[PDB]
Amino acid sequence: QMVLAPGASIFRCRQCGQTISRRDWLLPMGGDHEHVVFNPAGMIFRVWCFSLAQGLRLIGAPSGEFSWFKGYDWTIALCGQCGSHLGWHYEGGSQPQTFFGLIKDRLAEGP
Ligand SMILES: O=C1CC[C@H](n2c3ccccc3c3ccccc32)C(=O)N1
Ligand SMILES: [Zn+2]
Repeated sequence: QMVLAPGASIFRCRQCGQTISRRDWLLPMGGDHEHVVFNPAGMIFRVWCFSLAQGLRLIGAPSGEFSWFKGYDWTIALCGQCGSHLGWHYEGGSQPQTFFGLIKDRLAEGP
């Protein structure tokens, strides 16, 4: 027997294994799921956009300050299990209304 199922379709927190998202939810915001972005202190992040995610904990009220995505406010997204910073939740825009910009290098891909 073999298991017949995708090998790299689920994204989990690299630190604790919490289920976070799926390859099926990758979202090409501005024509690419991948964005290389800088914050006000010059830190460069590599963000992957997903339409849906789970297992996160969103901290604080939304902010538009230095938002990387036009029309969206952001909230910090932690791993709800281990508290690792996994990226940001975006809300208040359109097509879609909400989505997640996740730090790709803090996720592990698997079956
Ligand atoms: O869309 C976004 C998400 C937040 C991000 N970002 C940081 C990301 C990491 C650490 C600090 C900050 C920070 C502080 C003030 C305003 C935005 C900030 C940013 O630039 N844009
Ligand atoms: Zn975690």
